[PDB]
Amino acid sequence: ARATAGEVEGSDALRMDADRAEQCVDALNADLANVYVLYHQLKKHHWNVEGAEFRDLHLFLGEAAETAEEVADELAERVQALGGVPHASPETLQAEASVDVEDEDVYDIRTSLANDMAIYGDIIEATREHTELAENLGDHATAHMLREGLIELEDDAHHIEHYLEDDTLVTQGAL
Amino acid sequence: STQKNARATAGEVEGSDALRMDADRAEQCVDALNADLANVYVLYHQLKKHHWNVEGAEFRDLHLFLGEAAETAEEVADELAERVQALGGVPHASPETLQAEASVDVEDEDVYDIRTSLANDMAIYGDIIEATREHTELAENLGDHATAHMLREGLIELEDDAHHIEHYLEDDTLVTQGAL
Amino acid sequence: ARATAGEVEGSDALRMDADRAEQCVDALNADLANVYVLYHQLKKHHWNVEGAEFRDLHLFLGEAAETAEEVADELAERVQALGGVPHASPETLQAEASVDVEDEDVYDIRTSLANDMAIYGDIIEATREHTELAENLGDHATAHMLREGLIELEDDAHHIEHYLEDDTLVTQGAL
Amino acid sequence: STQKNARATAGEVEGSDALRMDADRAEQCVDALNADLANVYVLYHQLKKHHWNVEGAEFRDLHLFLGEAAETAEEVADELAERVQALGGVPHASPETLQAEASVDVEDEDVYDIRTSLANDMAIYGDIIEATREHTELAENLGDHATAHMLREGLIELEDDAHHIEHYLEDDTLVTQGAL
Amino acid sequence: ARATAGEVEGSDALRMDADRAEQCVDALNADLANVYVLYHQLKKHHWNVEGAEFRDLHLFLGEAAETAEEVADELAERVQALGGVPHASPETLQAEASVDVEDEDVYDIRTSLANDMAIYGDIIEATREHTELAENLGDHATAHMLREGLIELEDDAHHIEHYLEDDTLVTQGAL
Amino acid sequence: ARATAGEVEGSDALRMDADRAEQCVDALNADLANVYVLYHQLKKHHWNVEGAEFRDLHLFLGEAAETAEEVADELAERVQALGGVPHASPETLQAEASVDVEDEDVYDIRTSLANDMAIYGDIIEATREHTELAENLGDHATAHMLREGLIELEDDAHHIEHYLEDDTLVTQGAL
Amino acid sequence: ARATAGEVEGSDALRMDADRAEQCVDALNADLANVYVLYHQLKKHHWNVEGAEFRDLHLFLGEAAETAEEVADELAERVQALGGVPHASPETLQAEASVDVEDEDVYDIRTSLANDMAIYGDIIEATREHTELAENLGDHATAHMLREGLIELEDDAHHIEHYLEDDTLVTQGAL
Amino acid sequence: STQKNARATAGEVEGSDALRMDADRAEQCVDALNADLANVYVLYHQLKKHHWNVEGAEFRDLHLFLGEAAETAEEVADELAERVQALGGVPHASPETLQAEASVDVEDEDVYDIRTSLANDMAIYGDIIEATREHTELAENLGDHATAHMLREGLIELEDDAHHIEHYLEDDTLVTQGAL
Amino acid sequence: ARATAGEVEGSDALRMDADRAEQCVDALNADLANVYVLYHQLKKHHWNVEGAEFRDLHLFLGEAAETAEEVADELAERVQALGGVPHASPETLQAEASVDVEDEDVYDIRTSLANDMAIYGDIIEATREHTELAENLGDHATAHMLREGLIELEDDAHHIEHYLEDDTLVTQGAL
Amino acid sequence: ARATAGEVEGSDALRMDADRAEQCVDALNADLANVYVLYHQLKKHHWNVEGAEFRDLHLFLGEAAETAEEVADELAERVQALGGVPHASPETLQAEASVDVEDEDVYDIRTSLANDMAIYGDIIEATREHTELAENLGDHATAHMLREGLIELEDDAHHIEHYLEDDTLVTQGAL
Amino acid sequence: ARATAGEVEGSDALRMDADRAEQCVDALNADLANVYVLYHQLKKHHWNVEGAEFRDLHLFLGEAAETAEEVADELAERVQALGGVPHASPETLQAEASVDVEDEDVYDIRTSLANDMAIYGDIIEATREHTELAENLGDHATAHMLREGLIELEDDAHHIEHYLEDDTLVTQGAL
Ligand SMILES: [Fe+3]
Ligand SMILES: [Fe+3]
Ligand SMILES: [Fe+3]
Ligand SMILES: [Fe+3]
Ligand SMILES: [Fe+3]
Ligand SMILES: [Fe+3]
Ligand SMILES: [Fe+3]
Ligand SMILES: [Fe+3]
Ligand SMILES: [Fe+3]
Ligand SMILES: [Fe+3]
Ligand SMILES: [Fe+3]
Ligand SMILES: [Fe+3]
Ligand SMILES: [Fe+3]
Ligand SMILES: [Fe+3]
Ligand SMILES: [Fe+3]
Ligand SMILES: [Fe+3]
Ligand SMILES: [Fe+3]
Ligand SMILES: [Fe+3]
Ligand SMILES: [Fe+3]
Ligand SMILES: [Fe+3]
Ligand SMILES: [Fe+3]
Ligand SMILES: [Fe+3]
Ligand SMILES: [Fe+3]
Ligand SMILES: [Fe+3]
Ligand SMILES: [Fe+3]
Ligand SMILES: [Fe+3]
Ligand SMILES: [Fe+3]
Ligand SMILES: [Fe+3]
Ligand SMILES: [Fe+3]
Ligand SMILES: [Fe+3]
Ligand SMILES: [Fe+3]
Ligand SMILES: [Fe+3]
Ligand SMILES: [Fe+3]
Ligand SMILES: [Fe+3]
Ligand SMILES: [Fe+3]
Ligand SMILES: [Fe+3]
Ligand SMILES: [Fe+3]
Ligand SMILES: [Fe+3]
Ligand SMILES: [Fe+3]
Ligand SMILES: [Fe+3]
Ligand SMILES: [Fe+3]
Ligand SMILES: [Fe+3]
Ligand SMILES: [Fe+3]
Ligand SMILES: [Fe+3]
Ligand SMILES: [Fe+3]
Ligand SMILES: [Fe+3]
Ligand SMILES: [Fe+3]
Ligand SMILES: [Fe+3]
Ligand SMILES: [Fe+3]
Ligand SMILES: [Fe+3]
Ligand SMILES: [Fe+3]
Ligand SMILES: [Fe+3]
Ligand SMILES: [Fe+3]
Ligand SMILES: [Fe+3]
Ligand SMILES: [Fe+3]
Ligand SMILES: [Fe+3]
Ligand SMILES: [Fe+3]
Ligand SMILES: [Fe+3]
Ligand SMILES: [Fe+3]
Ligand SMILES: [Fe+3]
Ligand SMILES: [Fe+3]
Ligand SMILES: [Fe+3]
Ligand SMILES: [Fe+3]
Ligand SMILES: [Fe+3]
Ligand SMILES: [Fe+3]
Ligand SMILES: [Fe+3]
Ligand SMILES: [Fe+3]
Ligand SMILES: [Fe+3]
Ligand SMILES: [Fe+3]
Ligand SMILES: [Fe+3]
Ligand SMILES: [Fe+3]
Ligand SMILES: [Fe+3]
Ligand SMILES: [Fe+3]
Ligand SMILES: [Fe+3]
Ligand SMILES: [Fe+3]
Ligand SMILES: [Fe+3]
Ligand SMILES: [Fe+3]
Ligand SMILES: [Fe+3]
Ligand SMILES: [Fe+3]
Ligand SMILES: [Fe+3]
Ligand SMILES: [Fe+3]
Ligand SMILES: [Fe+3]
Ligand SMILES: [Fe+3]
Ligand SMILES: [Fe+3]
Ligand code: NA
Ligand code: NA
Ligand code: NA
Ligand code: NA
Repeated sequence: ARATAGEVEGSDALRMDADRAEQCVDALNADLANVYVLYHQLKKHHWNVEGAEFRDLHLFLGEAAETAEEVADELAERVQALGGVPHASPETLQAEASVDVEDEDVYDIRTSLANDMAIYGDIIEATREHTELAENLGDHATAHMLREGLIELEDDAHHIEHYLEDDTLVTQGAL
Repeated sequence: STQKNARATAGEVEGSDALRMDADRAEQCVDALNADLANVYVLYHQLKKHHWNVEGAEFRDLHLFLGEAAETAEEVADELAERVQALGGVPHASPETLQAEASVDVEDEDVYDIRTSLANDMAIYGDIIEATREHTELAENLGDHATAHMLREGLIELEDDAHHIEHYLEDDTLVTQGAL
Repeated sequence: ARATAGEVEGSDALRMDADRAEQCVDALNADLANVYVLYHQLKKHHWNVEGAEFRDLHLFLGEAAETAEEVADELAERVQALGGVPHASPETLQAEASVDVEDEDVYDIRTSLANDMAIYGDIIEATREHTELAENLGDHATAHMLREGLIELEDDAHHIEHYLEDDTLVTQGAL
Repeated sequence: STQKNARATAGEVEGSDALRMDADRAEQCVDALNADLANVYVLYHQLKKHHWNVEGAEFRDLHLFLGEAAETAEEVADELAERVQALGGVPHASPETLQAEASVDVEDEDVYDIRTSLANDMAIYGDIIEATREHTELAENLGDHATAHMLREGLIELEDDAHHIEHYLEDDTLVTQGAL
Repeated sequence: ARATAGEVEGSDALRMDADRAEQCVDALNADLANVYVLYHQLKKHHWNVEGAEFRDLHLFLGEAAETAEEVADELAERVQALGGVPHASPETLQAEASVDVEDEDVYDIRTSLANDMAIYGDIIEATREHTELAENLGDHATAHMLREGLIELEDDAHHIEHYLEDDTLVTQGAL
Repeated sequence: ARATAGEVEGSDALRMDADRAEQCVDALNADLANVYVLYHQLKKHHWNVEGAEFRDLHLFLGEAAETAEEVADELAERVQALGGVPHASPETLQAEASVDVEDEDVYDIRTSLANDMAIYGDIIEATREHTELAENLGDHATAHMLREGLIELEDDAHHIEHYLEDDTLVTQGAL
Repeated sequence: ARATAGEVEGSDALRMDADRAEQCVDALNADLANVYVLYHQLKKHHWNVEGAEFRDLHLFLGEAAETAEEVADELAERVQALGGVPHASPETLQAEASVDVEDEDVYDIRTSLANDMAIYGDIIEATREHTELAENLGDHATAHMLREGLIELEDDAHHIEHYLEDDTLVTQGAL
Repeated sequence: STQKNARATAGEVEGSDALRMDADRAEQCVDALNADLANVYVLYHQLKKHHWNVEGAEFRDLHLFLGEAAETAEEVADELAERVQALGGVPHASPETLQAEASVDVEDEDVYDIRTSLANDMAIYGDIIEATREHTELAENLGDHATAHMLREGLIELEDDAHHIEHYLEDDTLVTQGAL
Repeated sequence: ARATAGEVEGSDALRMDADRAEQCVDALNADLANVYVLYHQLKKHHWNVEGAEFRDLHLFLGEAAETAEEVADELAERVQALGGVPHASPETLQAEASVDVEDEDVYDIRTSLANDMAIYGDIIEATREHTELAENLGDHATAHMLREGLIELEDDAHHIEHYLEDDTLVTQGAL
Repeated sequence: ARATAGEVEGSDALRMDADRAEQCVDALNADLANVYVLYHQLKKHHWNVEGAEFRDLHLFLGEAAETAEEVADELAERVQALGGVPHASPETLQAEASVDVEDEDVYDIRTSLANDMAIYGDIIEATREHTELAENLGDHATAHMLREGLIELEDDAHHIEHYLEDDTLVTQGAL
Repeated sequence: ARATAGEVEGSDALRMDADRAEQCVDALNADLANVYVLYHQLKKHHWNVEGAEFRDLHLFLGEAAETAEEVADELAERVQALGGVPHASPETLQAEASVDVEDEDVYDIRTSLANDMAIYGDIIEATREHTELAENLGDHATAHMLREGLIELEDDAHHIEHYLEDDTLVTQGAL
């Protein structure tokens, strides 16, 4: 094997010592797992959503899934850049993830959306801390990246929050 | 023969020498295809109708969806009509002929709520979907792989639009009695 | 001061005398103010809208706001072309506007939308008259412009009207 | 509470559970942001004004520049307004409220030469630029990195437009007394 | 010869009788000549302009020339559509043109621009009348076209007018 | 729970009875799992690949990963269309997958590529059978889809096979 | 030499044994030759066509030539993928081609077009059989490819057939 | 000199210091180029004429072709005019001057069949093509490689449009006495 | 037969007499054949290349093949323009070609590339002479074309030369 | 002389006093020089690289050079904005640069790449400090810019580091 | 070292002997240096230009700088192609450049522009000779390239010449 899961040789090219590096690699790899299960959950809801606002949510969730995948790729590559070994197998990703994943059953859209909002929140708070950890460790590049992705994650979470709000054009009459 | 006016007569299927397709095999497809052309074209006009009329809370979402569905139907219809003409046949053309030759249920000129309308279109899709599955077999069997391939390509599209209508009708929503 | 608010020197290049000009400039400047408050109101609703049809309306209202801004730019520039001085400050724009603007509180989406439909209607009727005024004054260019913008304004108003209609996919069951 | 009309009241800041931002921290930002939203929006209208009126030899060059500057201001304003609403606040909306709440100097409805106008805008930019530098610190300190990041992103744009106006006003030119 | 310059057979396809037609064809062909000399003059100034605002005017005049050519094409094709024979040779075009063309000498930019503004004005006034003539003759298509082109011509004329205005960033100091 | 993992209600819209449907849904869902672990493995190699042909493989593996994701989306959506419930969680996906996934260690590029070629092969053979199963069950749509995706999968597998072939421009001299 | 013309090692990556493979490789390589002479003939007619419908045919034949080249590339690469060795030299291509190629003289357009229609027909019939051969050998990828190209070839042949039909806008009068 | 109105006088060629081209060498090119500018510009107007008038069975095909040809001529003309002005000369400008200075045959304002017209344009192309071949030599010889290069670049385009007209006039067609 | 291979009627439209013409047509037609066999050889290597730098060369050779085809089209059309008859059949093209074409066997990439470099060289030298022949015959258009194509051919030959140079990132260590 | 190298008048428009300004301008101008020599070195390697991975590195180094140029432009313009005078002549740039530039000889790709990695490292560390210096001086704009560019520089350095790693697809066998 | 500054091994691929080659490589390398200092000077003026026509010149000079960089890249790569070693370090480039570079002080725009016009002129004359040298040495490719770049350089120089001309829209009145 060229590398062993868990090891963090740092990077000479990036002038990042394995000491500072390991701190980020541990933070980043934690997020990679959470974002990737988020990815798979958003896909799930993307595939299953039904109802009156089905097509609108179908496209929204699709985009959200895509954003998650891009964010995940950014993390995984930043880890590998810092000399680490990013989580890879689906099994490892879920194991390492600290958020709540739904059992293989299919729930109504409000429940599902509500569950995703929950995953977003955890990832959003974990990420805010990691950017500080990065700015403090002097790793401005990683900090910058995290913010760039954070901005996207927060917009998707806020959208889910608006979908769940208590308003509508539907009137008891039209029912 | 050497004294007629029309270049071709509705119903006739001369086959094609270029495509190495004899009028015998050809006529079988041309009859299948022309049957579909009529159904898809009335489907086209119905989807347009609903496209123009849809109102309500999910109006804009459906307006765009139905528009796309109408477009797909028109493209599928064009593919059929041109495959017929390629096989030496004469594709149905006038609006009158198209509806007459169509075996699906078209709505009277009145305007119904969106669930009814959508439900009616799902019905038309189903008939076209089943008719098409058979026609592709008929084509693969007649050795006409090109026509078979085309039908599948279009079938895949038709099925996705029907499945979408099915999801619009499902019993779920973000709307809560509270928000009402 | 190169020009004074209220003055209309007309235009030699456009072969438009200050006499005919002032009639249009007064019509146009009246609309500019109405459209610009319309712009800010649409923005407001754009920012605040929440609920089940939130994202759909968010995008719609955004576009509507954009259209209003473009129409406003067209008016302001036609005014300045005809030798006039287009209203500019936010204060002047609201003052000069004859439509009803909402107080700084946030209302449900049906109320808001209903208020905008009201603003559209006034602008739509005012504009129909102004195009006649323009065709009559022989100013075909201004007339043409107004129609071009009118067509857009009417489509956005009609959309709001469809959002408010009494129909929906939502069923008492799904509730 | 369970008997009001408005969904929200100007001035109130409920914070955000989704963004894990408590109304305590939030209100500090929402007050900073809303202050800027007003300044940027009057800046927007002033830049438009100059965009519409500018005349002269460098007219077309400035016409395009000011147009872009106006656009940037509008985008920055949208970012602020939406960040406020995200943090549970209520962004200023009416033209009347925006000017009232704005702390910068707006020109009376008369039209001045381009150097005066430009000079006035440079003044508005400066105030917004200094106010913004402080607000980003306020945000980084309050632990709200997202809002901080946004402010910097917009700050970078605002500073480039202000610096351009500064170069337009500099004392140089290709024009020579001869050519006059 | 398939057709003779001066003849106007009208159009059966467009349901336009040679009687009504000839009235438009005479109006249109008059403009075609004016716009085409305008085209060549704008080109001339495009090629020759020099100075401090040279590149800015170079691009502007180029665009103006292009617009004129497009407007000319529209006229010529509308004429041919109405059964007429559009002026073609450079010689015929200038002869038939009623505007003032500069002798082959090169003048300063203010003089040139001033001359073009003059040509625009004549074309602008001639066109305003022709659209009425067209709407009255019931030929809405031709009327519509003329307005569409008129709008463009007026914007280019107004630009020239702003270039000539008495303002600048240049200060006696900087001189 | 709107649906239960394992259940296949078929589809009235698609005129597909739960009897025929379940046969496909079981075939498709089996593939979905294999393709999704393939996706994660290709990503892994995408992130880790190093060496002389690193950038070339980095881009290739990235595209391969993307194709796998698209194929997976097609499967999952065809399943849901046929009334089934597509596998979703990373945990479920790996569990349900019948191919060999690498432990979290990082191996040289030849080993990794060799392992992926292995996964492709199994998916390629399983897919060939499933298309027959589909054509036989009269489900031409699903059959067609499978072929469309099969064509892509085979090209990516064949590319990996060419990377592993025994040829190169490198000469003992240049070493 | 790395490979010998005629040999077909099959493909481990594509899980295709040299036994099944050779059957396709022989079919495909036969077509590659026919399509490539078709390519060169279409080019020839592309370069030489003259007359009233010259430009229309010039563009059409150009496109047809391009399609043929793309189809040829697809075949050649599928052959090489299946472990075979695609025909390459112009000499080998014509030798191996079973269709009728024109001697280096230039004929009228109807004759030429008529000759190409002949080449298309042979390629069209040969291809219909090869797709069956492929579906039967279980090689769905190759089958799919052939159909995709077949669809294009048939459209170009049908176009040539329409060019040769007995109709026209030309009237004895206009002559 | 220090009391004239025109910035330049038609006929004068001050050369160019920036381009290191003396009025002596320059005038030779400017005379060659300006001669072509006139021919190409009448060619432009003739191609437009035929573009507007062409009718018949191959009407749309020729309509587009002639339009493109007209466009190419205009671009070539612009290149010449600007190369002249670059070399210190004064390019012909008025429609009157352009035709006067042109040495090719322009049609009277009557409309002829397409074969005649096309035949006339082929004639204009030929003269411009031969004149241009010489001018490129004149330019390479005068050491003005830039002008030479330009002329070739344009020559290549002009020759392709002339050759197309030649193919339209060739004696072949798909039309058969039968179909007549 | 509208024309006979070998005949060169020149061109009245291009004011090129059959005397001068035949000299170019003989030069050009000689090149057309060489470039077209070059085209087929580059394709061959394009299809077969394998190894570590396989994908990089696959794309490079593909582009090279495309350039050759474009150059060939330019020649063939210039010949036909000058009243000649361009070589067309694959058989004729190879026969008329004076360069060395590989037998249908497949060689390692260094050998193949080395062979193409050889073909480029001959075409490059032949072309340099033909441009002089053209400038001398007063045919500047043909000369210009040849240079334009020559520039492209030389860049592709120089690229092959760099691929063969004795350098690499590969180290005995990494082996 | 409008300004003198070394002088820093600050900026009234940016509300930046010459006191604070000079601190940044000295930091930025130091970097501008380093990045610009980096630019020229990357170009050099871009032009000279040869070997098996030549084209891959040719494109990579080209992009890297481009990024460096953009970063340099950002610095130079930020300096000029802050009232300073950015280094300009090639002579001044190298003189003012604190990194190691290669003598005009050409070295193997590993040596060259290794040298650039060295330059990146110094620029990366210098930049990390300058962003702090900027955030501290209250100049958030300059700080933000530096991070944005830093992120890019680090990715290019990390790429060079991966090219130098000890792995490859090449096998002693293939040699 | 793989190569030594000053050496010119020519090129076997391009069939260019080191004898002929060295003549071009010496001409080209001389230009590369002049164009690259031109690049840096245009950048300088790009960054510093202020005044009324500031933005217009800012964009113009930016484009000019870009053109210079592209021309420089073309030279450097042609040199390396011909077996030479292109100048690389900023220090070497200025040293080898024969044109006048401004000291690090900032001058008014007319002075600066005037200085650049001077650099253009020298490069323009040097280039005209080098193309002849190339056509004569039989190196048509290099000759062609030089002309292509020459055409661009001359247009940028001519633009600077128009900026400096004695004309303007500014009037003593407006002052
Ligand atoms: Fe994705
Ligand atoms: Fe994706
Ligand atoms: Fe990636
Ligand atoms: Fe990235
Ligand atoms: Fe690494
Ligand atoms: Fe970003
Ligand atoms: Fe509607
Ligand atoms: Fe359509
Ligand atoms: Fe369509
Ligand atoms: Fe069609
Ligand atoms: Fe079709
Ligand atoms: Fe037919
Ligand atoms: Fe398809
Ligand atoms: Fe919102
Ligand atoms: Fe907007
Ligand atoms: Fe505007
Ligand atoms: Fe406008
Ligand atoms: Fe004005
Ligand atoms: Fe419009
Ligand atoms: Fe304006
Ligand atoms: Fe906008
Ligand atoms: Fe906007
Ligand atoms: Fe917005
Ligand atoms: Fe936003
Ligand atoms: Fe909210
Ligand atoms: Fe950004
Ligand atoms: Fe000029
Ligand atoms: Fe034009
Ligand atoms: Fe036209
Ligand atoms: Fe038109
Ligand atoms: Fe007509
Ligand atoms: Fe229009
Ligand atoms: Fe249910
Ligand atoms: Fe990587
Ligand atoms: Fe993806
Ligand atoms: Fe999907
Ligand atoms: Fe899908
Ligand atoms: Fe679904
Ligand atoms: Fe989908
Ligand atoms: Fe479903
Ligand atoms: Fe497909
Ligand atoms: Fe397909
Ligand atoms: Fe092997
Ligand atoms: Fe091609
Ligand atoms: Fe091609
Ligand atoms: Fe290929
Ligand atoms: Fe392919
Ligand atoms: Fe192989
Ligand atoms: Fe396809
Ligand atoms: Fe016409
Ligand atoms: Fe044009
Ligand atoms: Fe043009
Ligand atoms: Fe021009
Ligand atoms: Fe030009
Ligand atoms: Fe001049
Ligand atoms: Fe060119
Ligand atoms: Fe003949
Ligand atoms: Fe291959
Ligand atoms: Fe090609
Ligand atoms: Fe061609
Ligand atoms: Fe060509
Ligand atoms: Fe030809
Ligand atoms: Fe061609
Ligand atoms: Fe010919
Ligand atoms: Fe070219
Ligand atoms: Fe060229
Ligand atoms: Fe060597
Ligand atoms: Fe000063
Ligand atoms: Fe190179
Ligand atoms: Fe660059
Ligand atoms: Fe810049
Ligand atoms: Fe910048
Ligand atoms: Fe600056
Ligand atoms: Fe810039
Ligand atoms: Fe400054
Ligand atoms: Fe950015
Ligand atoms: Fe950013
Ligand atoms: Fe290592
Ligand atoms: Fe650049
Ligand atoms: Fe660049
Ligand atoms: Fe390069
Ligand atoms: Fe190049
Ligand atoms: Fe080399
Ligand atoms: Fe070129
Ligand atoms: Na709803
Ligand atoms: Na390698
Ligand atoms: Na015809
Ligand atoms: Na000025």
